[PDB]
Parts: sequence; C-alpha cells; structure tokens
Amino acid sequence: DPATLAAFSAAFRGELIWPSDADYDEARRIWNGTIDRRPALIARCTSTPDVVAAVSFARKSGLLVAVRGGGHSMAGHSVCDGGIVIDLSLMNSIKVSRRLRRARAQGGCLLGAFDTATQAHMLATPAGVVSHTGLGGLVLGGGFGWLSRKYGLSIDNLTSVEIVTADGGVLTASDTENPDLFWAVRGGGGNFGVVTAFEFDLHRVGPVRFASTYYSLDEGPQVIRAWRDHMATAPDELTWALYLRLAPPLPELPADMHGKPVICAMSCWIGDPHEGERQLESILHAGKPHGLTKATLPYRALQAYSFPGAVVPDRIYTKSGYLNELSDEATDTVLEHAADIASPFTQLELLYLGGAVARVPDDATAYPNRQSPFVTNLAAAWMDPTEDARHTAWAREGYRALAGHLSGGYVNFMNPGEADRTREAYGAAKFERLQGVKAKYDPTNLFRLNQNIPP
Ligand SMILES: Cc1cc2nc3c(=O)[nH]c(=O)nc-3n(C[C@H](O)[C@H](O)[C@H](O)COP(=O)(O)OP(=O)(O)OC[C@H]3O[C@@H](n4cnc5c(N)ncnc54)[C@H](O)[C@@H]3O)c2cc1C
Ligand SMILES: [Br-]
Ligand SMILES: [Br-]
Repeated sequence: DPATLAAFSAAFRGELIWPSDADYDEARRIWNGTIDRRPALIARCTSTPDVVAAVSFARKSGLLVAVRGGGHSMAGHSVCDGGIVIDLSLMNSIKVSRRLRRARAQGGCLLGAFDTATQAHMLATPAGVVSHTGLGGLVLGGGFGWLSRKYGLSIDNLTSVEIVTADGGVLTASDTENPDLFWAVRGGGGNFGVVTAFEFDLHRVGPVRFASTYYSLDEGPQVIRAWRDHMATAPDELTWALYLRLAPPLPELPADMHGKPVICAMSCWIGDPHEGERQLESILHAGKPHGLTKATLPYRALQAYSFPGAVVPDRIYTKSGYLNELSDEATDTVLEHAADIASPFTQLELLYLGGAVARVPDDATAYPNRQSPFVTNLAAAWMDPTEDARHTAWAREGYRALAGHLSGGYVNFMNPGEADRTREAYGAAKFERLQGVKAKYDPTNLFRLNQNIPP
C-alpha cells in the first residue's frame, strides 16, 4: 500500500532491506538457525525517530511486527514470517559516567559493547554471560550472570528506559514516571513497546578470581550434591554454576576424557581476589578437578570467556524451568541423561541464582520466581539439519522426566512452541497484572512475537 510506504522513507534515515536486496537472506537469519522465516521488510533503525516511523508505519499497515536487538531469541521471536522486522543492531551507542556510576545504552546493544564501555572505568552492571547476546531481549526478561548473586538481576539495576509504544509516541519509564510501565518492562518483554534506551546503575568491579574445571561424570552424584548443598549456605560473592557436557578436545584435558560426558564447573569470586583463592579452593575440590584453569582476570574478560569457543552452533533447542529444591533422585536423573549427550554443543546447565535477586520483593518487578534458587536449562545445540529430532528429543525426554520437580520458567529460555507457558511462568497474579498494563499501553497487542501477554 504505497500510501504508507510513501512518507515512511520521508522520515527514515536508516536503511530498508527488501526480499530482493542481496543482504536479505543474511539479515533474516537469527542466532537459532532452525528458523527459516521470510519477512517482507527489514528496517535497520538508527535512532528513536527511525523506530517511531517504523512502528507508526507497521501500525498503518497491520504487519506482524518482530522486534530484534541481538537475535538470540531461543524461540525465534526476532524474525517474522511475512511481517516487518524492526532491527535495532545499529542502535548501539553508549554513554558512561565514571562519577555518576551511570550508564545509558540504546536498545540494540550487545553485552560486550556494554561491558567494554563500563569497564573502561572499572565498572559493570549484571547482565548475561555470552557477549554477542543482545542487551534488549535479555534486560526485558530480567537477565542474570556472574554479578547477579552480588548485585541482582539486570532489572534490579535499571533506573529508567526510553520506550516507543504502539501509538507512535516516546515515553520515559522510571520509578517516578509511568511506574506501571516500568514495573512491566522489567520482566515482561517487548509486549509494551520498543525500548530505544536503558539507564543502569554501575558497580566497581575490578579483577576477579575465576576457575573452571571438568570433573568426571562417575564422581558426578556427590559433586551435584556438594554444589546443591554449598550454594544454599554460600555468600553473595560466590557464584557457582555447573554445565554438563561432552568434554571438549582441549589440550588441558586428557584424551581419555575427549568427548565423554564430564561436569564443567565454572566459578568466580566477586570481591577481593585473595579471599577468592580461599573461598574458591574450599569448593574447588569437591570432586577431582581436571582440565584446571584459574586466573585473576578483569570482569570484561570474564564476560567474554563463556563458553569455551569450540564452535558457535547453528541449531539449538532449550527446555528451561525454575526449581526450589534438588531432590536426591533428580540429581540422579540429570546424571542419567548426561551420559546420553549426542553433540559436543548441548549443555545441561545447572545454575544457582538467589543472592541479591532473592532479597527483592516478588511484586517489585514483573520477573517471577525470585525465591526459586535453582535454574535448569536443557540447551541442545547441533549442526546437522537432519539430526534435528535426536537432539530436540533429548531436551523433551529430559525436561519431562523431571517436570514435576519444576516450577515456573524463565521466559528468555523458552522454545518456539511454548506460548502456552506465559501464565505458568509469570503466575496468575503477575499475568493478571500484566494484562491491564498491556490493555493500557498495547491495547491492540501490536507486539505479539514474544512470550505474549494478551490484554
Ligand atoms: C548463548 C546465550 C546465552 C544467554 N545467557 C543468558 C544469561 O546469562 N542470562 C539471561 O538472563 N539470559 C541469557 N540468555 C537469554 C537471552 O536473554 C534471551 O535469548 C534474549 O531474548 C536475547 O535478547 P536479544 O535482544 O539479543 O534477542 P532478540 O532475538 O533480538 O530478542 C528476543 C526478544 O526480545 C525482544 N527485544 C529485544 N530487543 C528489544 C528492544 N530493544 N525493545 C523491545 N523488545 C526487544 C524481541 O521483541 C523478542 O521478543 C542467553 C541466550 C543465549 C542464546
Ligand atoms: Br512470524
Ligand atoms: Br553462542
């Protein structure tokens, strides 16, 4: 309808990428490569006007909007099948203040670009763990990493946003402005508009003592029991996480471990590094550490470490869910399907959150399950588009085989066929509450390609 297309390009200094321009089959590809979808319009917005135009445009056309910052939607929400892609990867500017300990970042940032500007001043705020993950879809779901047990979720450090809502208007959501919207972006997602800016508190993070070993699966059941036990009685500065996987062919690992399911235990001490080598070594030798690696490295080097760059996988499938305990038998059943790992890319991720996250009132952010400390995540990953079921089944037949021991679920780990879990994840009180926020701000559900909340 060239009536709309007419004055869009009038107010659009960015770039449009049609299904004919050469760079289309590469701009419609996202990080989860099981997603062969074909949009009809790519907008690489470059400023807030570029977003308001596209959102006004995409309204005045009725196009299924897929918004996109980093592309790491483990459900494929960042590319639509025939709509418009409001792409923000070039909204990537950052302002950092050494003395205000304030940061300010556009919505298309990657974590690495954010951790590189703040660490120029020996600063940081908690965010994800892999650097090319986008800052948008992560922060709009809560977002956790190594700083989270000490400094909380990313939403706990967010002071204000700038958001472009469905009607084509630009707001400012803080605690003194649209606190309803601010309550809902912090854990809701795109549902309520496109966020063109964030503002974070920062924290002085210097070097950290980091260690990562690869215990053997046979000694597994006690380590998981050591890990489960010790993190319930652990200080906020101890961040420990277990990843079950095939041992990479790395020269610090014996060849008689290469390819066989091991336990990768990655730990860091967010404080004085000498209390690091004390508090770390008290937990390092619960099993027999193999492939050992310790270092006193800066935070920005810790965020770029994960994971061990064997490769970046093309095809992934994840099944997540929160936990409250870890029954002795589930511990036996995660070790049951660790010896069934098919590819060296799938990980069975056991993370103990809690810390400064759990010390936050539930009804303070739209993020659910703060009082849940354990987060499990059967993340499959593979290369062969014809081995799709063997890996996808290992997640299903492992998610299910303990789905009674699970509560809720992280929205940012959801798979494509999983919109049915938005109530189960958020809970009836957060959902019912997020309903009337969408009703006010997204009264038409203009932003529907997410873990959606209908008004
Ligand atoms: C390798 C890997 C590691 C991860 N590590 C962590 C971790 O440590 N902690 C954690 O909490 N999560 C983690 N995640 C999950 C991650 O937060 C989600 O995948 C998130 O959706 C990625 O955001 P993105 O913007 O990069 O992806 P996208 O595909 O661009 O976005 C996905 C969703 O976010 C929305 N969105 C993105 N940007 C904006 C914006 N500016 N305005 C409005 N809506 C927006 C989209 O509309 C869509 O619904 C990880 C994921 C991967 C793949
Ligand atoms: Br679609
Ligand atoms: Br990755």
